[PDB]
Order: sequence, then C-alpha cells, then structure tokens
Amino acid sequence: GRMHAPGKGLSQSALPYRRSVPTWLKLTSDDVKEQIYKLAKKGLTPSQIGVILRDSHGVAQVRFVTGNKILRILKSKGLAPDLPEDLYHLIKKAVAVRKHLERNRKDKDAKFRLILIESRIHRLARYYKTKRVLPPNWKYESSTASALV
Amino acid sequence: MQNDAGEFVDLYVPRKCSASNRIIGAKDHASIQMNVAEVDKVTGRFNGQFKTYAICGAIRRMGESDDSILRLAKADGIVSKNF
Amino acid sequence: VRMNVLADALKSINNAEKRGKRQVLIRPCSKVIVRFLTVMMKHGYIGEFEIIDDHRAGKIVVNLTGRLNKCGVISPRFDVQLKDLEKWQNNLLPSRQFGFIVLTTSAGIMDHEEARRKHTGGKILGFFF
Amino acid sequence: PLAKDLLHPSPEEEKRKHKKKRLVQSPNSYFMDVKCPGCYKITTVFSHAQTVVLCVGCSTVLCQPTGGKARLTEGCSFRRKQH
Amino acid sequence: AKIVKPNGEKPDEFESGISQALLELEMNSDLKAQLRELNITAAKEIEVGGGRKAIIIFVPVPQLKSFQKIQVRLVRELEKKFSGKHVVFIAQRRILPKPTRKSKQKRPRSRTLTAVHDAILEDLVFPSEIVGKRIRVKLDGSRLIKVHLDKAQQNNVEHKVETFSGVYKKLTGKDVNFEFPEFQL
RNA sequence: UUAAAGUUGCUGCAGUUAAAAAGCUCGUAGUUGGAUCUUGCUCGGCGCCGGCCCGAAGCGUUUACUUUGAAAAAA
RNA sequence: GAGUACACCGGAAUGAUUUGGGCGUGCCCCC
Repeated sequence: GRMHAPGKGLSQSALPYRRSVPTWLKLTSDDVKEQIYKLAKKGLTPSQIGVILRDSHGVAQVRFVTGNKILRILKSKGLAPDLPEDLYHLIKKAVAVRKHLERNRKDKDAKFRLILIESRIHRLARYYKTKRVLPPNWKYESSTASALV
Repeated sequence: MQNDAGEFVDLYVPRKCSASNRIIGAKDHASIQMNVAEVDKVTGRFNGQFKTYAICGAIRRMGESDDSILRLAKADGIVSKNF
Repeated sequence: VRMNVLADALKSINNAEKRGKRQVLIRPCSKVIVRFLTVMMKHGYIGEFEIIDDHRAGKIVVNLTGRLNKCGVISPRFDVQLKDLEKWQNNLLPSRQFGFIVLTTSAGIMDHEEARRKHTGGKILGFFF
Repeated sequence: PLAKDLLHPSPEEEKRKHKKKRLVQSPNSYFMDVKCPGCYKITTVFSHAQTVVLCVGCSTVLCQPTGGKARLTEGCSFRRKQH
Repeated sequence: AKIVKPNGEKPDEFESGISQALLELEMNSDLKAQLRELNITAAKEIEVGGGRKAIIIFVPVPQLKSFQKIQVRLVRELEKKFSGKHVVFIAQRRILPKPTRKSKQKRPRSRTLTAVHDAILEDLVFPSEIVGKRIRVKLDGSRLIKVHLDKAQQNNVEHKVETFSGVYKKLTGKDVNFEFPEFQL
C-alpha cells in the first residue's frame, strides 16, 4: 500500500500495448518540440507540460513520438531547474505546514504530518544524493525557508 | 507396479478419475460408474455400445460435476459442439 | 511486498492443483520460472503451458494435468555440494524411486539426476513430486 | 467452474473487468473530435479533460473538468475516433 | 549505381539488376522528391516453403522513416515488374556478442539480439501492426510464436502469411504463425 | 551428562481462549530486494618453397558459488 | 483565398472534353 497512510489503493494509468504514433496526429517532431520549448519558457513543471499537450494537442505519449522524455529534453536545452519538481513541491508543503504551525501551538496532527513530510524529504534527499543529481554536501535545514524554496 | 524381474507383483490397480485425473480409494463410496449409451446413425435406436466415466467424490461434494460431464461428452462426441 | 516471483508463482500453481483447476494465471514472469516449468514439462508432470508477453513482465498460463502431488521451493537459495545432494533428497523427497529436485548448475537449470552424472552442483531451487 | 478457457475469453467479460486485471492492459479512454458552434474549427480533446480547454480563436470553452469524463458543452458533436 | 556497402566488395548481378530496376522505376514515374538520397544495402533471394519465391531488401537504419512513408506504392510497382515474387522491407542491424568473462565500450540495448528480432518482426509486416503475441511451447520443447495482427488492412496480407513465415524462418530460425483476432479489436 | 526433548525447534516449536504481539506511529545501523543483455596483438616449429598454420616473452574487466590438483604430524 | 454550406488551377480519366464541398478517412452539410 502507501508509505505512511494505512489504506491500500489501485488508481494509476495503463499504457496501451501498441508502440505506434497514431495516423490522425500530424505533429511530427519539430513543431511539437517547439511547443515544449515555448511552454517550458512559460515556466511550468514537466507533468503540467505533459498534461497540457495531451489535453489540447491530441498527442498520445511524448516518448512514443519523440525519442526521449520531457526532462531529457529540458536537460538537453539546459533550461530545467536544478531542484527536481517533486522535491520542490514537498519543500513547499513543508514550509506551508510550518507557516501554518508557528501560531497554533496546541495543534498536534499538523505536527505529526510535518514529521511525516520531513521523513519523506529526507528519504528523497538520500536517494538524490545516491544518484548524484544533487551535491553530496547538500542537506535540509529546518530554518531555510527563504534561502531555498 | 513392475519389478526388475518383470512381473506385475502389485495385486491390483485402482481406477482413475476422468475429470481431475485423481485416484479413487477403496473406501470412497461417492464414486460413480457412469454409463451412457449411443444411438444408431440411421434410426436412433439402442445399439449396445457403452462409454464408461468415473467421477471422484470430492468433485461431487465440492459443487460441480455436470459441467465435467459436458466436457467429457463433447470430447467423446455425444453432446454436439454448438451446444 | 513481492520479493520472490518463483515462490509466489509456485504457491499459486500448488493452490490451483489442490483446487482441481485446469488452467492458471501467473502474474509476473522470469527466465527461471520458464526453465523450472520446462524441467517439469520434459519430466512429464505438466503438459502444455503458455506465455502472454506484453511490453512489460509477462504472464504465464499453464494447461495443468492431474499427475501432480505438491511442488515446493526452498528459500533462501542454499549451497549444495555433490556430497550433500543425497543428504538433501533423503529428507526432502518422499521416496528415492521418484521425485525430482532441481538446482542452479553453472551449465543450465537442471535436476539432480543428470547432475549426479555430470559431476557438478550449485545453489538450490526447489522440489516436485 | 473448475475449467475455464483463459486463452481467449469472450469480450464482454474483458470490458466488464478492471483495466489492470485484464489479460492484456487496455485503457478505457480515447480522444474526442468536437466542433464549437460559435467558431467552426474542429479540435481533438481527450476523454478526461482534467482542465478547461479552449478552441482556436478563443471564442467558447469546450470542456469543463469533472471527476470523470469531459463535461461537453451543448452544441458540440463528436464521433468514434480510432487509429 | 546506387547500392553502397559497409565493406569493400562488388555486389552480385541480381542485386545490381534490382538496383537498375528501381532506378528505371524511379526515373519513369514522378517520385523524384524522395528517391535521391534514399538507398538500399543488399537483397537476398529466399525460397519459401512451396512453389513460390520471396525476396528481402536491406535498408540502412537512419533513413528508415522515408522508406516507411512510401511502401504502399513501391511494393505495388515492384510487384508490377514481377508478379511471381513478393517484396518485403527490413532494416539491417548488427548483433553484438555478450560481454562475457574473457572480455570495448558498453553495449547498448538497441543492438542486442532481442531488440534486433523484435525490430525484424515489426518491420516484416507494415500495413497491419502487431496487437498481441503468443508463444507456443509444444511437446518437444521448441518454441513457436503466434502473432496477433490488426483487423484493418486484412485483404492484402491474408495470402502473404506463408511468405512472412518463410522469411522469419530463414532470417532467425524460429517458427512464427500469424492470425487475425476480431473480438478485442 | 547424553538420547528420549519436535519440552530451546537451523532442518524442526509456539503467541484469540492453555505461559505469550511493545498503546500507536516515524526513523539510523543489520536483514530481504521486480522484469529485461545469445578473445585477439613481438618471439620461432610437425610440415612446404620474403610467404600459411602450429608453440608464444608480455597483456587478455571484478566477487561469492561449484569441480579438479598440491601442501596438508602420528595414534 | 473565409473552410457550415463556396470561387478556382494543375496533374490524371474520357486531337477536344471533364466531374457540390468538409477535414473528424469516414460520416457531415446542399440537392
């Protein structure tokens, strides 16, 4: 099941078996790479780019059409942020919980969820330090709210 | 059961089930010596031919054996393939 | 979570053998499952079987036959010597006149009977009888 | 039943089961092809729209995000789009 | 005149005749925009298991898509010049050996044996792509593959399944059967 | 003191009611981890007229595992 | 050239003639 919640769940995407670009789609490679470049210049996370292209462009899967994924493209052009977007969202959630919790001293479940979020970001930071994406001297401090976002 | 000298020194062999290929013990009283008859090709009358089937007791008491009878008859050819 | 696909698959086919089913469905796939069931296939315990290969880990559908008592697997993969093979099959197989135990030879996945005449041994997989 | 044909089942139990528990995985979604009644440009929209979508020319919205499928605006016609 | 080779040798007279046949079949028709840089590598005559014959055409990898646009006219013209023989298109790929203990950069998985066989089976049949695969393990242990094909474009490929079976038997050595499912598609 | 003791359970014990699962959760060590990849390059030997093969000085990516040998005091 | 129905041109089918549109390739507009 989940890593913190006790409830099991089964809700995820299921890709089709056929590895083929559909005939009715006419965006071959260069134009669709141009909208990924423009939408990355707009400043969105790669999941947002994928859902926007799938929503309003009729593309089935980028990896079925373009030879690599979204983050490979953004690292090839070098405009991707250094901080990964899931860890960035988790840091945003942690600083939001702290920004709720400096005033309500009697709250306890918020403190419990804060402890769970710190555990999750420590595990993700350990994985990213193992995979050398982040520098090995980097770590999380509880007081760095404006230094890192 | 054969020995090295080449004799059937086993005293008897018991029957095997026709639906699950399981063995039938001597004290399992829930077995059937099923007999089904055929018909003549030109008149549909009795001829004298038998096709014996055997069903073990767990297949009866477990809940389904009639479907196994259908599979045995379609393999034999009594029940037609369209069903 | 799932840590041994062979143990789960073999427990599933054992449960369906006890349940009297004719065909099964193994959810994961590997090489060692294919070699283990083809050792059983060449030994005549199991007849036809099938593999459903998608672009992920495939599924295996086995056409069973009522000649099987129980199939077992030993975890963890213990070390077996040539002088320890008879010590294992004395207290693992129900008899010395039948029953087979397989092991990871450096030359293929194969049972103990041919391993006695090829003068070799390795890590263990399981037994069937 | 003890004996079932798992090699090739009937399609109605294939669409009856979950999309992950089938013999081969197949998603239960596809792509619309609607035309706005205001501006007569035809676009392609996913089954689950997940956000607001605008036709080209920026005249009238086409789909609204719901829990499930797309909330199709009245006056838009789609058809069976397959590859 | 057009056929290049990775190593230095003179091509056979049959492949040269095929090259001149495609050269005259491109100069007579109006197709000039996409057979300038487009080239083949080699051609081999394969005797299918019957009274017929089959041929295969070697295509270099990085220009595969431009051939992949225009099969439906070219195979019709190559059948118009000779109707007693079928024409298929495949791409040559080199199969690197395994990095065993006695052994050189890291081998990518685009050139491994499973990927080459998968690409050969996929490019053997253009107008109906695969939708499923089944592998039969019969009584003697030898595997044979059943391939599920698309329902659309079924009329022109119904009589070519023996040709595909012969080509895949000659190329790899594994028996492959073909069928058309209808319920799931 | 050993076997009987499957009453110390690695093979090979038990944990609802007979003795028994921390009140719950997070978390560093330790334990267990999905599928997928089928040998060649400077010396001279068995033979033939500067040459083919054979033997190579020297190199020919890491562990566990298994098999063959040596060395392994006597009673 | 607006693409819901339109005004055309060239290749090609029958020396001369030539066929309602649409982009969702299969059903949608006007008869």
